[PDB]
Amino acid sequence: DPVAEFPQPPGAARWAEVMARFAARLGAQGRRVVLVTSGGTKVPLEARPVRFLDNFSSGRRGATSAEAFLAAGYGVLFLYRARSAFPYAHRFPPQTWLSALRPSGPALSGLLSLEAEENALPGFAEALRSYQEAAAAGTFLVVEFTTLADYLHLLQAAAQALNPLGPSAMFYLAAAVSDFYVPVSEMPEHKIQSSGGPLQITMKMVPKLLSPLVKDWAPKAFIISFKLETDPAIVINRARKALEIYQHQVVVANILESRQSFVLIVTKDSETKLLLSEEEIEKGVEIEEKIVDNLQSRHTAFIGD
Amino acid sequence: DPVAEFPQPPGAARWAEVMARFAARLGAQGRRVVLVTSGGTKVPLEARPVRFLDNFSSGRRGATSAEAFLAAGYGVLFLYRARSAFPYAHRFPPQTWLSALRPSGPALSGLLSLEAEENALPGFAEALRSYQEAAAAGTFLVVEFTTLADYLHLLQAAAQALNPLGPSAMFYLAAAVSDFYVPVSEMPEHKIQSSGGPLQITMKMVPKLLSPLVKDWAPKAFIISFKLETDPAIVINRARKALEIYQHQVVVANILESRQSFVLIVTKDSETKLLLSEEEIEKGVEIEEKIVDNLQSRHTAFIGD
Ligand SMILES: Nc1ncnc2c1ncn2[C@@H]1O[C@H](COP(=O)(O)OP(=O)(O)NP(=O)(O)O)[C@@H](O)[C@H]1O
Ligand SMILES: Nc1ncnc2c1ncn2[C@@H]1O[C@H](COP(=O)(O)OP(=O)(O)NP(=O)(O)O)[C@@H](O)[C@H]1O
Ligand SMILES: CC(C)(COP(=O)(O)O)[C@@H](O)C(=O)NCCCC(=O)O
Ligand SMILES: CC(C)(COP(=O)(O)O)[C@@H](O)C(=O)NCCCC(=O)O
Ligand SMILES: [Mg+2]
Ligand SMILES: [Mg+2]
Repeated sequence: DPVAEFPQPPGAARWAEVMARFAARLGAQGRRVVLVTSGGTKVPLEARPVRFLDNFSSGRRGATSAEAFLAAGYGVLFLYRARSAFPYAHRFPPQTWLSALRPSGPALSGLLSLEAEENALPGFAEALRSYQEAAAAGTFLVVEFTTLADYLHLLQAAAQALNPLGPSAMFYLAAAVSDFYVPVSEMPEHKIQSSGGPLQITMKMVPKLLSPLVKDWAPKAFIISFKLETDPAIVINRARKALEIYQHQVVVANILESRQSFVLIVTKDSETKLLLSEEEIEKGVEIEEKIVDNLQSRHTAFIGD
Repeated sequence: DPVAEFPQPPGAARWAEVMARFAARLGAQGRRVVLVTSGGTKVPLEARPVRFLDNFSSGRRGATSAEAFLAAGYGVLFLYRARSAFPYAHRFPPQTWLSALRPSGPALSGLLSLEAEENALPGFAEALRSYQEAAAAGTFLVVEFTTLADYLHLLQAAAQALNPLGPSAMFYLAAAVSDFYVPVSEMPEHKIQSSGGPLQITMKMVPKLLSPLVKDWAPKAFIISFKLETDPAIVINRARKALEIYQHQVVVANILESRQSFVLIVTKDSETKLLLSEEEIEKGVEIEEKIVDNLQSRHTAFIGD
């Protein structure tokens, strides 16, 4: 009903079924399942679009969280912005592997052999192994989106898939979702002309689907949202107001500039600081391992009670 | 002067020098040099930005053109949107190589060995080889941008670097450049609130720097622009008007929906259709090889006359 005015992504019915099969198989083994949403959505201004209003998100938080959930034993349904950061691969950009990998001869017997200095691709072998172990166990399903429209439909299909697991399902909503849009009927047909003067656009508020998600689509699930602010004077109050309005369990609050090194875990009655050490930034650890460790422990208590 | 109101990207002075050294070394060997710009720019709406107005461009046209220019003997200065399509690598996304590559043992003597089914990564060895040959010859310099501000400053620094080569330099301007912006003084300081009603924004026209580029920064260079339209009734007229206004040599015209299979090469007095065959889409060829073949031949005639 609120999602009906947005066009469906290609293959939406096929995706919904694939997601339903994934979750039902993992629930049958007794495993917990998390929907990790990651990256930003965009919205068009024209019917044949050449420009988009895009919410900022590299996808690092989501990708790194998916890795940490996989290592903790969860099944992961990874709903992500196409081309944003991908689990295990995101530490090895194109120029790194293009210059490090070298063929060790021509391909013989249908097999290509490659070599690299280990110190040029640190952790590369462990990345390939982790990804391949998850694919083989069937614990990692990837679903791409691009537009706000694609995201809203796929999020509704994922919630339908996870609703049968009751409290064993977790939603980890890290995606940066467009707050404004132009409805299909008010868009010009063709490219906007820059010689036609300043661009004056009014964009309507996107309906906040966290209400129906929590109340109707997945009412028994353990639901975690993120709250992004730029102003440190107001972030706590804004995170608490989110819980009051939407009635879900936890908010992970963060400030744009410090987001890689600090989050605040906010509930209705408490706040917990998670700050990365001097002795932890050296020994390799990422903030997402500490988030996931706090959340899995909370999820255990939620399932048991 | 028109670029002064935009902030400089980090290391702008270091980049300008690196670019100047690249071009001077290639000109000393007698080689032609092309600036390929690729990907889209974005502009912020807030001083601490969480959202951006982004012009659409995958970077495929630019990446594929850089490959074809390298194979034709040019030196290539590749000014590109960070994370958009990268030469040689763009045919092998993360999930393709994550599942295909496997370690053949632990790393011994500091060397990591890997293998893959050749049919899972077709062309992979030839990609590594081409990239490594260009790095070794010093014919390929990569320069990243993200914002409109970063792009405008780096484009001016590249033009300064290529100006000493006179007619042996080519500009191939495929980047999708923001047409509107919000000046530093009219931006709100903090994240815009979605509960505050519809978003109403007026954005000023970005000044068209193709005029000073052609008239002042690189007046002897062979300059090729792109013209993107969505409406096939008007594209030819718009491409001709661009040449009349900016006074450069060639426009590569294209329609959004058919851009992978068709361009029109437009000059002041002629148009040339470049359409990819049935017998060419099978035998592998891309439209950018046919573009580059038409352009290099034109560049020869421009240098000689
Ligand atoms: N502000 C700018 N400075 C430098 N180059 C630009 C700028 N804007 C566009 N370009 C380049 O100019 C060429 C034309 O882009 P295009 O968007 O088709 O036309 P336009 O001149 O921007 N007018 P419009 O159709 O209103 O967008 C392309 O090669 C772009 O890379
Ligand atoms: N329209 C939506 N539908 C579903 N989830 C959303 C939507 N908008 C935001 N979210 C999620 O809601 C949480 C809050 O996002 P955030 O941008 O901090 O607050 P907001 O509710 O959008 N209000 P504001 O601060 O004005 O943007 C995040 O987990 C987002 O993924
Ligand atoms: C800041 C963000 C996007 C993580 O950043 P990144 O994807 O790791 O660059 C994250 O932690 C978060 O706060 N997500 C909710 C964003 C809210 C919105 O604008 O919809
Ligand atoms: C359409 C485009 C961006 C190539 O697309 P893609 O980067 O290959 O997805 C190209 O051929 C082109 O026409 N570039 C000029 C775009 C003009 C603008 O919006 O600034
Ligand atoms: Mg928001
Ligand atoms: Mg334009």
